[PDB]
Amino acid sequence: CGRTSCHLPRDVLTRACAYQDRRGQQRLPEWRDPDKYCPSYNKSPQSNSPVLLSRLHFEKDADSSERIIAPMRWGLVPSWFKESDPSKLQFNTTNCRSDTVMEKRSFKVPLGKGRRCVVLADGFYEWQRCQGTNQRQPYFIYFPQIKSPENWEKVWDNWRLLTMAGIFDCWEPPEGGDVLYSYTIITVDSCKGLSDIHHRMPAILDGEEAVSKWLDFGEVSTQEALKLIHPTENITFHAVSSVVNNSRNNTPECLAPV
DNA sequence: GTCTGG
DNA sequence: CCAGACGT
DNA sequence: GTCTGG
DNA sequence: CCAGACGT
Repeated sequence: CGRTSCHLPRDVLTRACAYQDRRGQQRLPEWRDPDKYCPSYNKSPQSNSPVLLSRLHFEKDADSSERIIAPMRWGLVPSWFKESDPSKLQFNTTNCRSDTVMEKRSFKVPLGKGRRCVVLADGFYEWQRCQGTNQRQPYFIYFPQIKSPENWEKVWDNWRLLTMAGIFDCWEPPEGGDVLYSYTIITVDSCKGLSDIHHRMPAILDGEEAVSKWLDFGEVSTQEALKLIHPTENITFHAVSSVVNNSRNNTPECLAPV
């Protein structure tokens, strides 16, 4: 799970993230670094994607059930990394297996500080391996949706964003600069629905109960939080063209059916 | 910064 | 103890 | 075969 | 994730 779509204009994304805090107040998440939001049909690791995180990570004495939305770097850069440039990292932090997460140096420390985030996406791409061919079929995978320029605009207004369990860390560049916020997406075993595409899938949080508990490092311990991490069958997909393959291709044809 | 392997 | 990794 | 850049 | 380089 090393590609996503996140193409929505920023205000349309923000209205799709309407939530209720613990007191039942209908809110929209507050932005940090909105200028780093770069919408694209074709997001790879080392790009920025919007994530939800608890207000309490940014504001002292905050309601931990309130939400911030911020761009973060896809590919976790641990706090301790010593080189000048994030891209010199000699290990893969695009994903984080759920089974091993407590034993992994890169993920344990930040998960232990409550650095739990929710990665937003239209949906994600997976490439299917088939016996005795090097050819790979790309699929676009997304939450079931409520079933022409008027058809398109209506669908994307009423789109249910995919909400994926992530962990994030903060890194002060040694040479100097703004603190880097970076995230990994947690993986689990694929469900029956997806098993013929790929043996591994992102940890999907299905519904506002699950999203809220994962965000709320105020009231919800790591042990309680890890119980939300599992496959889901509440998932659909269709085959897409080879246009997605090259990350430089940012167009609607990326997630168009064939 | 922390932890495993030697 | 220190060296060396730290991940999919 | 492996790794960086996108 | 895949594309594309891989060197003086």
